[PDB]
Amino acid sequence: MRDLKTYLSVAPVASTLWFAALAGLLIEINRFFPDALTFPFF
Amino acid sequence: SHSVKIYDTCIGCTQCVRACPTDVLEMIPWGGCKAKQIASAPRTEDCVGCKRCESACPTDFLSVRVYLWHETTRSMGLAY
Amino acid sequence: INLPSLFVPLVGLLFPAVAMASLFLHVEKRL
Amino acid sequence: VVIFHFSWKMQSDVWGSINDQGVVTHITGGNFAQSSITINGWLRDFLWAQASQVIQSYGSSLSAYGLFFLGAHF
Amino acid sequence: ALRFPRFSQGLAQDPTTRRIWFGIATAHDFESHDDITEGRLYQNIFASHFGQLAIIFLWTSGNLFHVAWQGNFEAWVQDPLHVRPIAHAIWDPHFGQPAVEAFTRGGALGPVNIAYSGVYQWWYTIGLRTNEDLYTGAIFLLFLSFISLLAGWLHLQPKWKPSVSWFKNAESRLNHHLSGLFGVSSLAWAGHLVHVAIPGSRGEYVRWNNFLSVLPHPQGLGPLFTGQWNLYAQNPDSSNHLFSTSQGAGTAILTLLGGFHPQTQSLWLTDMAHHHLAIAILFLIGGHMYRTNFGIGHSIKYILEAHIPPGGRLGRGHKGLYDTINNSIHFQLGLALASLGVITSLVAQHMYSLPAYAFIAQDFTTQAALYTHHQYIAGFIMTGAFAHGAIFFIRDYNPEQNADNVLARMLEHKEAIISHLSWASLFLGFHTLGLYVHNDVMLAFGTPEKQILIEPIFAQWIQSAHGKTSYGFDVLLSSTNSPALNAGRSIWLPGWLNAINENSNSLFLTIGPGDFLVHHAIALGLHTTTLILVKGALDARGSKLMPDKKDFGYSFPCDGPGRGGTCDISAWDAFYLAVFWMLNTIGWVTFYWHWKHITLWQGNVSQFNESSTYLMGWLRDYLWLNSSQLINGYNPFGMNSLSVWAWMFLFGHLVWATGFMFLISWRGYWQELIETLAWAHERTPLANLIRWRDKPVALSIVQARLVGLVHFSVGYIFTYAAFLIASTSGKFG
Amino acid sequence: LWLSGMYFHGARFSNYEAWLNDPTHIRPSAQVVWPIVGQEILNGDVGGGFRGIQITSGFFQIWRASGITSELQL
Amino acid sequence: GFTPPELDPNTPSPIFGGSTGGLLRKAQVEEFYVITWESPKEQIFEMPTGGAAIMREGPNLLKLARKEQCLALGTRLRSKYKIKYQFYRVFPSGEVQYLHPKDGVYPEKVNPGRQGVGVNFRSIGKNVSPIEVKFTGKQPYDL
Ligand code: CLA
Ligand code: CLA
Ligand code: CLA
Ligand code: CLA
Ligand code: CLA
Ligand SMILES: CCCCCCCCCCCCCCCC(=O)OC[C@H](COP(=O)(O)OC[C@@H](O)CO)OC(=O)CCCCCCCCCCCCCCC
Ligand SMILES: CC1=C(/C=C/C(C)=C/C=C/C(C)=C/C=C/C=C(C)/C=C/C=C(C)/C=C/C2=C(C)CCCC2(C)C)C(C)(C)CCC1
Ligand code: SF4
Ligand code: SF4
Ligand SMILES: [Ca+2]
Repeated sequence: MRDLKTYLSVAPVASTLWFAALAGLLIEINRFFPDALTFPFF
Repeated sequence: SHSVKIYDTCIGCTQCVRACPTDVLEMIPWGGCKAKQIASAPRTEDCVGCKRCESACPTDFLSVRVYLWHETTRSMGLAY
Repeated sequence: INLPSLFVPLVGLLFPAVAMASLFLHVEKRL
Repeated sequence: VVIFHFSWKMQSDVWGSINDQGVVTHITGGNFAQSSITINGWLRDFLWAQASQVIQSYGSSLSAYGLFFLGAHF
Repeated sequence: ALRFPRFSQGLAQDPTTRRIWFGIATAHDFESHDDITEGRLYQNIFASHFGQLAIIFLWTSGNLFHVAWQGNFEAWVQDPLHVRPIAHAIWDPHFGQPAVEAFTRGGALGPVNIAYSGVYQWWYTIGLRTNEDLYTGAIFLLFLSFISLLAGWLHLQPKWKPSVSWFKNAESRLNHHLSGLFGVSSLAWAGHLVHVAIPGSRGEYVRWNNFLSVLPHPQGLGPLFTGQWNLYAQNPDSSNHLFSTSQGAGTAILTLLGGFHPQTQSLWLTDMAHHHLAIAILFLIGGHMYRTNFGIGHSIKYILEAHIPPGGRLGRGHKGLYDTINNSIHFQLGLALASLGVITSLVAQHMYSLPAYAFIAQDFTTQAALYTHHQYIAGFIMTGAFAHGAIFFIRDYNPEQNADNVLARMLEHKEAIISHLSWASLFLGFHTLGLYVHNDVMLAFGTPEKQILIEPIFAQWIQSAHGKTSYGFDVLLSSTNSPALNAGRSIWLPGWLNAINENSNSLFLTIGPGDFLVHHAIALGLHTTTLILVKGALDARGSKLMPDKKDFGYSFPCDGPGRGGTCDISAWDAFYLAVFWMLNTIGWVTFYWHWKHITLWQGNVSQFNESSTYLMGWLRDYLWLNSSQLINGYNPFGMNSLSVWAWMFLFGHLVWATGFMFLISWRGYWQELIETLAWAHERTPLANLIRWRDKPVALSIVQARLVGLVHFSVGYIFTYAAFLIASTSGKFG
Repeated sequence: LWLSGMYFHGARFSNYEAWLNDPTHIRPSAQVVWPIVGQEILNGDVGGGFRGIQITSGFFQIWRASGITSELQL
Repeated sequence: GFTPPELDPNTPSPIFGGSTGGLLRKAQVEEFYVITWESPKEQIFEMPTGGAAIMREGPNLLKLARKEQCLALGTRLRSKYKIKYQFYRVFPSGEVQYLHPKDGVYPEKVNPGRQGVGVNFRSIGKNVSPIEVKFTGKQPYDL
């Protein structure tokens, strides 16, 4: 179980998870604020 | 015939002589190292220039060096 | 009497012929 | 070369549309017999003439192929 | 010796075919020949220069003779806009009858070639009118070729060969080359323009048999000495003038107008005469700087040694560079090639925007051909300028004699130079390719309004500062009361503002997002080619992976597979890699130029402005769209005069691809194959009665790289030339 | 697992039944895309009241030669 | 000081079927090589040119076309088998030349009757720059 926690922190798995989460975040941002060319706030 | 030179940083490990495929190199007695040994290159008219000796030397930088020079029949490795 | 009718052939056919036999005989000659 | 030969030959002399009267119109006009024998006919009548579909797919549902064409060249 | 080649004894004792190959490719590297001195090297180079001069004169002799003999000039002078100039005749016995009919144009009586060098416009502009002028010139060039050869011979015997320290007198040579070679020549050219060509474009035919009896100005040489030069510009050609006629002709010989000639869309002749006179004056005065036999002037070495900033930020400054430059020929050659390359692409950029020749701006194919020719030659010259820097660093550089000056300091922080070049080129590549791909995706999904289209507001501002009024910036020369527009309004500003604000010339074309993106691609190319060449130069004396590289020469295959492997580690190999990037960069540049101009010549500028912002646009609307006529040059239904280009197009595609072989396959495979073949031959009957004299061997490693690269770039040039000429000549518009 | 995916996509995101009704007019399609950044343009009119990506693996032909007539079997 | 052996012809050769990898014209006009060894018994071994041969019990004498062939065969014979070998270079004149091992000992073992050839007494980082040897035919490593 500890060995599993180590394995999950090996480079390919760590990067896979990091980028899947990042992808979900950017996807949802663009689903909420679509077609942005400028910063329309201030 | 290529040129092969031995420099005084040699530690006399003999790894270069074991590697030569044409028997160019040789060990000779010395007094400048713990092994009392040094490499020499008495038969450079048979050297094909493979640098198999340089891949084997452990010193930094190298103690055996191969300078490619004028080509002959033996140097090119021609069987015809 | 047509001028290219003579120069195009010999510069195209015989000049390289003589020059190639020339340079072959020269380059394979041991002095 | 094998797949280019098969693709041009099938369109030129096999595939096409037939009419009720029974006159077969092939996808390409049947130009394999006379244009395949030179290299210029392969460059002109096969590559240049049939790449039109993929270089005109931007804006349609075939635009993914137009993107992959260029990505694969890259 | 006792064999070819004589200069190398090591190659002459080579019993394989290598001996021949390398014999040819080492013939002009004089420093590597057996028993070479300093005097022999210098004298060889001097005679070689003379040989090259003879070559150039014989080539231009050939062009003149051939258009005077098989040419079209006389009919072309009568109507420059409605006749195609002939280059020479075709005699080819493999021709069939339809091709014979197809190539017979321009009014000739048989198959011919149309010229695209632009020599009819140039010779017409400077004065030559009938075939006897061209014959005259050709004979004179033959004479000068022979004289060049004679001098080359004369300066190789004893009794006439100069010493090494004659060749090392730098102040002398610079005085003479500045005031003599550049100033006197420009003065005599101003003379030819004032005496022959300015009259030639006003109806009169001044020649050798009458020129001592024709005034160039109404009051010859009066004004010059009384001081009032202004009288020479008192009556210019009116702006309704017809070039080779008297209708609308003036009398001025020197002016400063700025605009173009209205009829020919070309520079005024009086402007060019006045320009050459002005710069000849500048050169003559400036050629009196350095010191010689007369006890005044400057010592270059003293100027170099006195330029060291206190505070020691440049170390020992320039102390000792006179002898580093004076003693190294590769240093001097690198400098020469760098300066010449920059001014070659300056020639390219100025000859299309400010055409000098009459009726050349209306011949589109010659414009495109000249631009591409000069840009590609400039790129090659740049790669050579950088290669001889690495050769200099290996061969002639002396560390102890340059201790702590600017050069050794360059060597001392090579990591900081390479790292920042690397950062710059990474940044440009990432963002340029990223924006292009963004735009392509946006248009594949049908949303061209979602594009990222940055506007080049700085180049638009600089164009406003020159007097363009398309972006409403109202800055210098585009404002109303600024001293810049105020101080020049009388002399050149009328003509300049009239030309720059016209939109059918190429003087400061309008720009938009597409221009921005392609300019950043050009910047990426320049930065990456510089990175490769600079790294190759600064690492040629040794690096960490091979600290003794200087003991191996400029070019060598590798250091074997030890230490991880050392393929392509010489500085020659950095040059070889950089040639690819040079070709790619000049490709981007010339593609940009040709697409912009071909859409402008068709009145369809919006086509470029809309399709240039995504790469599918370039592929479909430029490459694919403009290829139809070329590839239809011959087809199952016949051939037309584009046939020769349709053929050449394919030649270039073939040669190029053959270059891939030598570049992807390497030596061992081929050597084993050849051993097999040698067995086969020696064993077969009636054919083993024949014996080769050199043992056949595969090519060398460096040799294979060179041969591959040569095929690659030959294919490159040939395919692009065929397409460019056929797609402009087919539309002729 | 790859076969499982093919059959599930034929069963769930496909126009196989309508194609079964009129094979020479409906062009087969067993992949649809989400509307995220305008990419829904890739969901093209493949006929039969359906919008997606036309497939070329020839799976409908196999499923018809097999006797499969409902999505429950897939 | 170690007289070298003589070449004893009439020494038999291994049992081979022939192959297209053997001698060629270079052995007729330029040179070829000859290796000899001991072979306690008859055994099979891989020819350094083609397939497999059978070495005979007693002395063995092979003719090859390159020094590298002889030395690769000798390395195989000396490590995988425990066999002593010597090889020679024969000219078209009919002149032999004992080649290896030169002074009776194998070169990876230091023998007290050897001189130094090609030894520089300094590190490799202390060679002069090429500018120091320009126009004179030496090389920077020559020293
Ligand atoms: C470098 C300049 C140059 C070039 C590129 C050409 C090119 C050409 N010439 Mg031309 N020629 C030239 C100079 C040149 N010529 C000069 C100065 C003269 C005398 C005024 C002639 C007289 C001439 C005639 C009479 C004919 C040609 C013909 C031809 C064409 C057929 C090919 C041929 O037969 O070769 C050229 C054949 C010759 C006899 C030329 C001989 C004279 C030159 C000076 C030879 C130079 C060789 C030199 C030793 C090597 C220089 C090194 C470098 C060029 C590689 C060809 C396009 C033929 C043609 O019109 O085809 C339709 C034709 O019959 N030429
Ligand atoms: C289309 C072909 C191509 C491309 C794209 C490149 C690209 C590059 N070359 Mg190169 N080169 C090429 C052909 C090419 N070369 C050829 C034929 C030769 C002759 C052998 C050379 C020889 C050469 C040399 C000698 C050098 C370069 C250098 C460079 C780098 C320059 C820096 C830069 O522009 O930043 C980046 C630009 C890019 C275009 C990178 C594009 C890739 C992006 C990052 C894709 C992103 C991945 C994405 C997330 C999806 C990944 C998919 C997944 C499955 C992994 C760059 C990566 C120089 C260098 O290293 O600079 C430091 C250098 O020294 N090239
Ligand atoms: C006034 C005296 C004088 C003059 C006129 C020259 C002239 C020349 N010398 Mg010399 N020299 C001199 C004194 C002089 N030298 C002295 C005193 C010394 C001893 C210190 C030397 C030592 C010396 C050496 C060692 C060498 C020369 C060389 C040369 C030649 C250079 C190559 C060349 O022709 O390119 C032509 C250059 C120009 C025409 C000017 C440059 C033009 C620029 C780059 C651009 C032109 C712009 C314009 C748009 C072009 C129009 C294009 C259109 C027509 C198509 C040249 C003819 C070289 C040589 O002789 O080769 C055999 C060389 O090796 N000189
Ligand atoms: C005034 C310009 C100039 C001069 C005087 C020199 C002079 C010299 N260069 Mg240099 N160089 C230059 C410009 C110049 N270069 C440029 C512009 C480049 C960039 C391309 C280079 C790049 C360069 C490199 C990388 C090297 C030199 C080398 C040398 C030295 C020996 C060259 C030699 O004889 O090898 C022999 C000459 C050849 C092998 C040329 C034959 C092969 C060519 C490339 C094929 C031509 C293409 C084809 C035939 C034409 C098309 C085919 C047809 C279908 C149309 C020599 C001192 C070499 C050297 O020895 O180091 C000092 C060296 O390695 N140069
Ligand atoms: C278009 C590029 C190109 C071309 C033309 C070739 C051509 C060839 N390859 Mg190669 N190859 C290439 C790309 C190319 N390759 C690339 C990119 C790679 C890297 C993977 C390889 C890797 C490779 C390998 C590993 C091998 C070959 C082999 C061969 C040879 C095959 C034998 C043969 O067919 O003889 C016939 C020759 C031709 C078909 C060429 C065209 C013939 C022309 C049209 C005849 C014209 C003659 C003309 C009149 C000459 C006179 C002109 C005068 C001015 C002198 C052949 C010469 C194989 C080989 O050597 O076989 C023994 C070999 O094993 N190639
Ligand atoms: C219009 C004619 C074009 C040629 C003009 C150039 C010649 C004028 C300058 C030459 C200086 C000679 C220097 C001494 C050089 C000299 O004469 O030394 C004689 C030479 C002996 O060589 P060396 O022992 O002197 O070698 C020392 C070298 O380092 C000197 O380069 O013997 C030969 O002649 C070999 C002949 C091979 C010929 C190969 C054929 C090459 C074909 C092309 C040759 C040029 C033609 C170009 C046309 C495209
Ligand atoms: C490696 C090496 C080498 C080589 C180098 C090179 C090749 C360099 C280059 C470079 C380059 C290629 C450069 C360029 C440049 C440029 C510049 C520097 C410029 C400028 C200018 C200006 C500043 C301008 C101004 C103006 C005017 C006048 C008016 C109008 C406006 C303006 C502003 C535009 C040598 C041999 C030396 C040495 C060894 C090492
Ligand atoms: S390069 Fe090869 S043949 Fe030459 S001495 Fe070294 S190991 Fe022996
Ligand atoms: S490998 Fe290097 S250190 Fe060892 S004996 Fe050979 S030369 Fe000396
Ligand atoms: Ca304008």
